[PDB]
Amino acid sequence: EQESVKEFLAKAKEEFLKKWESPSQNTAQLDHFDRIKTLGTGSFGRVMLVKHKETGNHYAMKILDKQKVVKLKQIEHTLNEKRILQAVNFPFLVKLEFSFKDNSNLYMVMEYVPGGEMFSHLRRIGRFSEPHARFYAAQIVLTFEYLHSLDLIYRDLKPENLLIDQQGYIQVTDFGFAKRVKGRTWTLCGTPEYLAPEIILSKGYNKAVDWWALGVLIYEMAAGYPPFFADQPIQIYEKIVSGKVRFPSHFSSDLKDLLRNLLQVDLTKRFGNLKNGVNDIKNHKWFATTDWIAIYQRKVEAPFIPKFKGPGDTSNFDDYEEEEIRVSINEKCGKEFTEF
Ligand SMILES: NC(=O)c1cccnc1
Repeated sequence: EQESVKEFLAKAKEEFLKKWESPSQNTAQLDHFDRIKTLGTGSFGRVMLVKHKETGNHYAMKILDKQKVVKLKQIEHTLNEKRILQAVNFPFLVKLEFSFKDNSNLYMVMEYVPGGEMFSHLRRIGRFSEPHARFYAAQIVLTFEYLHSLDLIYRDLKPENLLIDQQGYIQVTDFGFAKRVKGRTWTLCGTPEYLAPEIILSKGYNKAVDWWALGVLIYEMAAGYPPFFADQPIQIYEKIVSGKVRFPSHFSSDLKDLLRNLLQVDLTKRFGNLKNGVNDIKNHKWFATTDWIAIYQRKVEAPFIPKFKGPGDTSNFDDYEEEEIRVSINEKCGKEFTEF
């Protein structure tokens, strides 16, 4: 590739490794913030809108319950998530501003992106036009080029993890399954509709699983539904491994061709995992109109800007029962989370 790209990625890796080897720790505390609203909830954690009491800045605070993390066998994953987030720097990755822990919980305080999740916008408008899908896809391609060059696999690409910012660009969040991997890794993780065949079949897999997931995402953005859909996970998995996908007639020929090469069941033949790497994707005819540098520099006018009233507006997120952030009088799971 152009020496310009090589030197860019070399500097990117240098800067990542310095932070990776000496991670930041304990850079704020809970009582520096006011709680505003619950933005999302899961089996071992939540994301909250908070406001810093001295600066007035809004942030999204991800709170993980240490005991539930242990019970659900997510210790290494949560340590991965924070160590990676504090070390990365790319225009389409959410920014970690602070992290800390207390007797009960782990906390990651990130920039608040008021525009909401791509999932909501996609379901609201039905499907994205190919130019609109391509604008988002280009950002993911560049983000994976960045991550993979750092030996990072992302492992959770799906519309809910892609926030739309004030300029209409993507911010990838939720690094809960991201991992630094040289070669192969083995954990069953991800979301059913987005899993590559080699994950389903319990193989040692590599960064090619992210390129498979990009194929799923592009299909879902352009069609309005994912390519492998069913009521039970096992039925989804049967479709994924089958090597068969049906395309809507409205898809362009170029889109179908790209998707056949991303949704390639044989990982040794899948775009993004060949000798030419990401350039097989970047040079594909479906991306012929994409100015890769302009996308990186955020100089392309976005397909749409989310509607929101200001940095504290929560209208693009939905409503959840507001539960306590309780902190035990006794330290829980201290040993397991020493490095956090
Ligand atoms: N960084 C995040 O996870 C996030 C989530 C929701 C809104 N803004 C930011």
